[PDB]
Amino acid sequence: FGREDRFLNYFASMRWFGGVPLISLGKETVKQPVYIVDVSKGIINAIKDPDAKGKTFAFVGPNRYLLFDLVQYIFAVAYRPFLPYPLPHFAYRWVGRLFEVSPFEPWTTRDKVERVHMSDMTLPHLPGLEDLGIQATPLELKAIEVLRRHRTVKPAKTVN
Amino acid sequence: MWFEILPGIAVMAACLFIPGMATAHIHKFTNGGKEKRVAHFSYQWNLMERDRRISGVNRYHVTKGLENID
Amino acid sequence: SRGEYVVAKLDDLVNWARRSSLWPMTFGLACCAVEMMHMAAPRYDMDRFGVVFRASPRQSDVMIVAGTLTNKMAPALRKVYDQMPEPRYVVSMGSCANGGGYYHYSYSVVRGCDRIVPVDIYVPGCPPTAEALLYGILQLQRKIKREKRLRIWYRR
Amino acid sequence: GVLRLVMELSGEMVRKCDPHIGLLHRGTEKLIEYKTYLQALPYFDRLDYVSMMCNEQAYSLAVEKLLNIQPPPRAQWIRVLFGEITRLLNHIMAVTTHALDIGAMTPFFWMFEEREKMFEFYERVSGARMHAAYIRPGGVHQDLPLGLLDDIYEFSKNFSFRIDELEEMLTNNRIWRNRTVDIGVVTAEDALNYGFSGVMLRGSGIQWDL
Amino acid sequence: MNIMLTLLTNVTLASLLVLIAFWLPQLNAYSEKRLPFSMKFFLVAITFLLFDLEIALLLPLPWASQTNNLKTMLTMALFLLILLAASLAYEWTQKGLEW
Amino acid sequence: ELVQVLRRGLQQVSGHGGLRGYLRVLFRANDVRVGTLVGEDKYGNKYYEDNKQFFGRHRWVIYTTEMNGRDTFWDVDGSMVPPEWHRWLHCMTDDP
Amino acid sequence: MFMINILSLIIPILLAVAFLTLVERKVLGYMQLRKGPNVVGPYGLLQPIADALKLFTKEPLRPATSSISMFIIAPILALSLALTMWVPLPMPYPLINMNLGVLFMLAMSSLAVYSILWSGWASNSKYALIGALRAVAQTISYEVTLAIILLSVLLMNGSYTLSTLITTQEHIWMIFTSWPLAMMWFISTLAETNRAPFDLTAGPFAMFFMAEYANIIMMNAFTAILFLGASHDPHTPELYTINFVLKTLALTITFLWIRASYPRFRYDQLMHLLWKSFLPLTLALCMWHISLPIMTASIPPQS
Amino acid sequence: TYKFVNMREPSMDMKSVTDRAAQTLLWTELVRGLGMTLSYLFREPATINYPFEKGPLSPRFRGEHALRRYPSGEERCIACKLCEAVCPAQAITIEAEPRADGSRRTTRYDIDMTKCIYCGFCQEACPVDAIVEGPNFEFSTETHEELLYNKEKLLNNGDKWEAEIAANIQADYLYR
Ligand SMILES: CCCCCCCCCCCCCCCCC[C@@H](O)O[C@H](CO[C@H](O)CCCCCCCCCCCCCCC)COP(=O)(O)OCC[N+](C)(C)C
Ligand SMILES: CCCCCCCC/C=C\CCCCCCCC(=O)O[C@H](COC(=O)CCCCCCC/C=C/CCCCCCCC)COP(=O)(O)OCCN
Ligand code: SF4
Ligand code: SF4
Ligand code: SF4
Repeated sequence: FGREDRFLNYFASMRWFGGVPLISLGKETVKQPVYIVDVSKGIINAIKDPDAKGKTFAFVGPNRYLLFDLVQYIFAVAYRPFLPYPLPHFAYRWVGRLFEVSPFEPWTTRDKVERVHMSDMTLPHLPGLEDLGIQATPLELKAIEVLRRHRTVKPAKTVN
Repeated sequence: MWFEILPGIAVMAACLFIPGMATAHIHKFTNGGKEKRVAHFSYQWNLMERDRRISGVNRYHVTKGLENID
Repeated sequence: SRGEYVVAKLDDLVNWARRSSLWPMTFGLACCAVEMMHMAAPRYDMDRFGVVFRASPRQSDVMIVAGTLTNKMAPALRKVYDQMPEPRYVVSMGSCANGGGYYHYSYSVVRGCDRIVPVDIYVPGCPPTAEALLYGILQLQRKIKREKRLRIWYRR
Repeated sequence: GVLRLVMELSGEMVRKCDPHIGLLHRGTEKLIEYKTYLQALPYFDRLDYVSMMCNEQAYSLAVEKLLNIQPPPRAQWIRVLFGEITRLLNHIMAVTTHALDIGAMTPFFWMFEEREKMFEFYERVSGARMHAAYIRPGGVHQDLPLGLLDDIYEFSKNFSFRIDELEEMLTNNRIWRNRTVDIGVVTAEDALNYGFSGVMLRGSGIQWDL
Repeated sequence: MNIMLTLLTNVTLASLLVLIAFWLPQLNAYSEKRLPFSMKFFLVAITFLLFDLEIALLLPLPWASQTNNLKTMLTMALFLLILLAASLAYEWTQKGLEW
Repeated sequence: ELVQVLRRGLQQVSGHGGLRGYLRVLFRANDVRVGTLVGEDKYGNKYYEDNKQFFGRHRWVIYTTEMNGRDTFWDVDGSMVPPEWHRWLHCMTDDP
Repeated sequence: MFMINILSLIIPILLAVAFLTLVERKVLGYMQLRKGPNVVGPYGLLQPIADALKLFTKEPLRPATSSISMFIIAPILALSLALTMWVPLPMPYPLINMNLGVLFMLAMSSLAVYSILWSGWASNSKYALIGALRAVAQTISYEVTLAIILLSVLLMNGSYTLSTLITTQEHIWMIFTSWPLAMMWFISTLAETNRAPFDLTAGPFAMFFMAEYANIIMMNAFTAILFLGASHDPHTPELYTINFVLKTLALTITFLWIRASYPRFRYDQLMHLLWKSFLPLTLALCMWHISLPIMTASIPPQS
Repeated sequence: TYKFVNMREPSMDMKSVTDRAAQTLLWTELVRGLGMTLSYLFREPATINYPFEKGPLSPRFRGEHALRRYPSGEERCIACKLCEAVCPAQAITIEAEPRADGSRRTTRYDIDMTKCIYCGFCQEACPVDAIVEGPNFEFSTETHEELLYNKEKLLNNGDKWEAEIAANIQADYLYR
């Protein structure tokens, strides 16, 4: 997630369709957002780090969130009224397919809706971002930076 | 020189020629080759309505001549 | 096929439209601006090329940096660049704007306007002559002519 | 040029006017301390880039006074001639830009044609249109080309008509008079105290010309 | 009917051409990145409103000239214009037209 | 009078090789003046002069349509002039 | 065939406006010892087309905080009013023959200020709001004297019908009967359209620009109809159309000339100009033109 | 001696007052300005047809830099570094060593076009006229890097412009 990131921006963009549709009201999906600067610094340090030749890293954020309250926080920062209505998984797929038609880059795709709904895995065995000497930045510090432009406090609860 | 301004001006003139002329031609084509009848004051409107009824083709422009007096 | 032909023709039309009317906003920072105003003078007549005289930033197409960029002025120039509609270009005029020039080793001078904004055309000289600036503007026109957006979108 | 101006207005009236400068501070005076005198000469072209050879002349006079030498008479006559040409250039710039800001905008072109001719004179004498660096602290760099005085005479016998056209456009116009008359009135004592010079003094009746 | 059709056509053409102008550059992808309350400006609007009312009163003059009572209508029209001039003069002398 | 200016216009049309050449020069150089041929360039540039024009317009160049490797029917520029004709064209000398 | 008539009225005005810009640049350039656009097209003839295409292909900068409703509505109103005010005009025959054509045009011109007000208030800026307020005040101020001068002139016509103006001026122009009113009317039309010396203030910007230029052309055409009467022969209206177009072109070129010839007023200076030089003279001449037909037994017929 | 610019007193007789009132009411000076502009329209413009026509120049004109060579074909530069010393903007960088035949020649001769002020001090400081500032001015560039000249670029410029450069030096060397 970042300033020119789709994920923070993608949720904010929907407000246009009035309501926000989340499969199972977003109650069965957990996410692990990571800051863009953190990933770039991790890549730089991995370039610098000599023993990270054949290793595999997992860059994750500090806090896990349910989809519903994450979208709620995104809409709260943007000062946009938030209405969430459950949508059938098959119904959601249909909308994505309709969207997929455009010559121009699509707002959403079937793979994207399915991908967003899925909860982020957890791989504690893989070396993480902290092994590269970087402290992951919480989304609460950069939410205002990303979402100030979407306008014209109460951080979301995390699960660990 | 200054006459190089004349082309664009000419275009404007042509663009300003089209509306008025067009109206006149349409007024000649819709009103049977004559000037469109103006109707203020509600008396000219009565004259037009009387003309429409007399012709029998439901058109004010068609004119019934003396030949229709028997 | 016809799919490439139609996008090629439309791309040519769009490029001709964009390069046949370039509306510049000019930062008259220093002495380079005086030659700028001589390119609008009757002898050279920038307006006869479709290049309008002193366009507003809200509807400008090309940014001409004419003069020294100090540290105190750089944020304002960056903001003005950020306030431009997307099909925008920057022309760096003169040696001070190109690389700091005759105040390169100064404590209060940006060593080239390209540290702040990307630059499309560099016009050399101190100041560059009116004809030299006209040559640069014409060159920018050819560069715009060479670009191709619909083709890239088609092959992508 | 480039100016930031912070002002407080009570309704239409300007209660206070504050200019913030330094947007073109390049540190010329500190850079001069790292050059020789000849190397430091071209900075004065850049100081007042509407009147170049006048700055050249001032710097050359200072260096000559410190050196206890004097230029040859022909150099001095050339200096005064090109200083008067520079004065014509600067006054054209000033008047036409004043009118342009107010809104006339036609004499700007009318007189920048003559300004282009005077840059042709500069280029013929020095090889540079506006930053010649011709006046050196020992005289001038090069002698005039053999056909320059004739062209200067030909130019200068036609300029009075251009000034007359400018006056036709400006001097008797009621809009221009209403824009300029009784605006920015300064008293002679205030002008002398505040450090004014040139026209800003002579507009208040002070009889002073260096 | 004809006036309604003409107004509808003008509005429709303006709306369509504004929409195409506003949507043609939105198909291609880009970066996609107080109090003072001056009092004289209110007096200008109020004076305009009052003079517009008096103009509304003056409007039936072209038909007023065929009444057979020409002396009375001339007297009343001149009276209305005199009071309009008097309103202007009163607002002038009370420093109501200053800046 | 007016007949004479029309005659000079017709002479300009006839002096460019007909209507085809007239349209060619009008759309390539935005000018239809005719002058004495001063010289021909080894790259295809033609140089004309007319001393009756005011200073600045008394010399001009008609560019070639194909220089070293590119099509130059439309994309002409001032860097295509060789140094000798560059000196002549910029009035740095009176001798071609 | 009323749709065809509407389209044949509405399209040539827009083309005329596009070409007017070329003429304005070209006329000004030759007045400044230079040329206008003469590279894009044989004589700059392709310059308006390139300008239109570039402006229509350039990104629109929506303020990201403004009321999109009024932001869209204002150009719609501007274009609609500008195109509507051409309907009443008779060249020689009007598209719509109104009894109160002049009054209808007055009402439309009165509406014209809502676009300025909405554009200023939707701009989401204090300074643009102040500028819009100044423009609206100037517009209402000068439309007052426009209305008074217009009724004073129509007192010799006998009605508000625009066609009757052709019958009134069959022998002599109206400029000779009352030139001072024509002078003040010309200045008031200059000040209404925010034209020099009164010019104190991608897609929607072009929309407003075409609206303003169409208003300029329409104002000049109305002035030519009102004060420079062309002789109309019923069996060949093309002569009247040619004369009317020539006079309108001359008046528009006169606006360009005045723009090229003068400096600009201050705001308070034009306020003082109107309220202390035009209004008293306008009222005095209105009294004079009321009393004049009665003194001379020269009252126009229609009632 | 001094003159008064605005020390006139308008006459107060009836004819003068009537003349001023006629000026105020009929806008006579505005018509005079209009007439000046109208007359000025009907005269030939001063615009030249660039790039097909070019502005006048002089043999002294300072343009793009070039390194010259002798008629035999050896370069005139002897690595004296006087141009580098005199350069007011420090735009010249020079490195030299003895050539394989023992000649005194440069191995590096760079001029930064973006630090150059085009003053011409370098060409007048040169003892052997190795470096000159030629007549070319139409060398605008799309990147900052191509405006950083090395010895090869300057030698190529000299070989490219030598004819015109030599002609200009022949025309102007008797003034130097
Ligand atoms: C009625 C329906 C309208 C729909 C929308 C379209 C709007 C109107 C379209 C008409 C626009 C006219 C375009 C004509 C431009 C060509 C100009 C020509 O002169 O350019 C030459 C050729 O250059 C380019 O190659 C021209 C390419 C232009 C496009 C070619 C065909 C495009 C037509 C497709 C239109 C279909 C629209 C479909 C969507 C509705 C070279 O000029 P240039 O180099 O600059 O200047 C050099 C300056 N010199 C000579 C002094 C040195
Ligand atoms: C015997 C029976 C006759 C009855 C009596 C009738 C006699 C009429 C005598 C008087 C008529 C003259 C009235 C004309 C309007 C005069 C208004 C006026 O003079 O106001 C000016 C203002 O005038 C202007 O400044 C306007 C200039 C705006 C620029 C426009 C350029 C002018 C040239 C354009 C050409 C005009 C074309 C007119 C005809 C148009 C045809 C449609 C005063 O301002 P200041 O001089 O600054 O002084 C005020 C401080 N005390
Ligand atoms: S680049 Fe040269 S001419 Fe331009 S402002 Fe700097 S010193 Fe002056
Ligand atoms: S012209 Fe002047 S600034 Fe440029 S390299 Fe030569 S000495 Fe240095
Ligand atoms: S002054 Fe001349 S010879 Fe000496 S180093 Fe410079 S270019 Fe070479």
